[PDB]
Amino acid sequence: TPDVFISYRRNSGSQLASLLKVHLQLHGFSVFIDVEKLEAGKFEDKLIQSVMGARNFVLVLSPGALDKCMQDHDCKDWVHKEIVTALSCGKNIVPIIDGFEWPEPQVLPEDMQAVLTFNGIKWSHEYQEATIEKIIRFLQ
Ligand SMILES: Nc1ncnc2c1ncn2[C@@H]1O[C@H](COP(=O)(O)OP(=O)(O)OC[C@H]2O[C@@H]([n+]3ccc4cc[nH]c(=O)c4c3)[C@H](O)[C@@H]2O)[C@@H](O)[C@H]1O
Repeated sequence: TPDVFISYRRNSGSQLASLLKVHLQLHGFSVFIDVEKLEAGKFEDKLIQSVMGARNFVLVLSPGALDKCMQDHDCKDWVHKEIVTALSCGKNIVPIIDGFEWPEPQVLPEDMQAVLTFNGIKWSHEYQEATIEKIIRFLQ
């Protein structure tokens, strides 16, 4: 099963999420990203199970990436669902910051405010190899 689950917004973080996947695979990690490894069935259950299976949870924080989580108290938003699963399961969460502004915790549903307390990594377009090496140091 995968070592790393990559959670991202399709409309803003797709390219970086894919780039992270390639690099982490090149360094010997098994990576889950939906477009490569989610297969048939009811996707809600399968995605949650895939988060539970991976030791590491890499969260691509592109600009505005938590906006649709705001006021999503029924937890229908998919990035919200994935984050809550990673937090609940005690995963090694590794936020990747690419143009993201840290929100105040109180604008987020209580079940995911803790994601802001994890040490994040800034994506550097000018120093990508060094960014990748730091991500690998954060992985368990
Ligand atoms: N029956 C359907 N079969 C196929 N596609 C469908 C279906 N119904 C809607 N869609 C279209 O699937 C796209 C994404 O949906 P969306 O809600 O926009 O996604 P987010 O970018 O908010 O959040 C992305 C993060 O959540 C996970 N994710 C979220 C949702 C899905 C749904 C299906 N399969 C996935 O693989 C998947 C992955 C992923 O692991 C990321 O980390 C849009 O084109 C939807 O029309």
